[PDB]
Amino acid sequence: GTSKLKYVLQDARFFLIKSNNHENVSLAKAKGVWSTLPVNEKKLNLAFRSARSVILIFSVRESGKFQGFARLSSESHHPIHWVLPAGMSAKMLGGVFKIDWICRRELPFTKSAHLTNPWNEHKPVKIGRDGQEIELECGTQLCLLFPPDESIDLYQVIHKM
Ligand SMILES: CN(CC1=NC(=O)NC(=O)C1)Cc1ccco1
Repeated sequence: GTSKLKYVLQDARFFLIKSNNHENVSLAKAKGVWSTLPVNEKKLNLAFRSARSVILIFSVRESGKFQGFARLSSESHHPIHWVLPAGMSAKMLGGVFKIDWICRRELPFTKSAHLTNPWNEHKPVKIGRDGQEIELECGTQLCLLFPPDESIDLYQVIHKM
């Protein structure tokens, strides 16, 4: 069903999070961690303190899809063997966020064409810079479009709220 998912998403905040490659999403799915540049680290830390749930909705650049979504379980803290873009040192990253995956299934952008994000000029929700916040209603509807991930039990996530 969808009821525990809706409970986790109640009054949540949502952020569009890009990845440079599939490898880092794979690492994040296996290890329950994410790292960003300092600009988005600051935004996510502020949001983590502000809301019952902060949801990261992941999209590998140029893939045409979202690869799933996860809930922050921590603020950032300061080695994960990320596959970084050429010329980027691990020292340019902010800290590491712990995350609990809510859905590891993908959703193609074609399926979210009817959703617009008020915080990005009501452009289709797939459109946004890395770190773009997605307004509550749009973010909730987007998350509900993903195929159910029956491998995940949200019982333990609810207890972290
Ligand atoms: C794991 N992490 C991958 C990404 N995390 C993000 O938050 N945005 C991205 O584009 C890619 C490291 C990183 C931060 C910036 C570039 O590589």
